[PDB]
Amino acid sequence: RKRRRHPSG
Amino acid sequence: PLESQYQVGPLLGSGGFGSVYSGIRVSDNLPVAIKHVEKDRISDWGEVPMEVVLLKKVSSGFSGVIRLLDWFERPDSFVLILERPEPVQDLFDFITERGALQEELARSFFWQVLEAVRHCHNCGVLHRDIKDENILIDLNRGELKLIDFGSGALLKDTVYTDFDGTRVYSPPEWIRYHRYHGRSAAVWSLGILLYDMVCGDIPFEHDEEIIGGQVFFRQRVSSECQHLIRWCLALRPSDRPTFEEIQNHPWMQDVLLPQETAEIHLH
Ligand SMILES: Nc1nc2ccc(Br)cc2[nH]1
Ligand SMILES: [Cl-]
Repeated sequence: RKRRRHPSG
Repeated sequence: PLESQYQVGPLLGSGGFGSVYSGIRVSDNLPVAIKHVEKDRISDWGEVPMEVVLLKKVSSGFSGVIRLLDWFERPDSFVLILERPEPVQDLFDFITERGALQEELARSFFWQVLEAVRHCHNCGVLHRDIKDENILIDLNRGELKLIDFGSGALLKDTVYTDFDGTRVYSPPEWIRYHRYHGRSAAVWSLGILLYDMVCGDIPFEHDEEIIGGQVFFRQRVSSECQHLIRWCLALRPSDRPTFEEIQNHPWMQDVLLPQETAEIHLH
């Protein structure tokens, strides 16, 4: 299963 | 003087927070991080960017929040000088490499995050972007530090209707109504973070999952820990625990000291 960062700001 | 006080090293990363470089303070060789934020991307200001206001409000000897050492204004940007632990790894990369964390380690990390967030709220600061990407691990001391206050706000007791943090950590009342209150939204994001630590990734990727109200555990997790996670992820904000209730939860008892955490799990 793919794990990813997520943007903020 | 700005280019003469610090020796600039490699880029550590860039994103919504700006661009962050490794650096060294020339006077005493102190390791620092040099964070550049473009003025055109700064929405909130205070008396300087709100990020500087909030970092100054939480600055002290307490080690749970990143320490702002200095800051500079440039024509098109602000430059923030932050303490840099060495060696260091952010919690996102740590969880990617380790996978789901042993509950003793998750307990220690989660406890320190709770102490850091309590400190922010005590200082009148709402972070609004608690996530593993915004937590640094001082690997030698076993101490965690909150970073990236650029989405934060002054803590208030009335409703928030603006939000620029990370959507997959944002609460269902934000998704549904564009309305949240500070403390209960923080507790939601802490539930997402705790699930992330004990399962190896966040529980929800899609809006429909966030508002759906169902937590499926993809790893073996103790009943006590599951209970605490599901309580933090209560759909109704008033059904979520207070920070006192989180730290008094049975799963949170007998936490390791930071140095014990480093020796057992990090060295
Ligand atoms: N975004 C971001 N803030 C930081 C503060 C210190 C260090 Br080290 C790295 C950092 N990355
Ligand atoms: Cl920072």
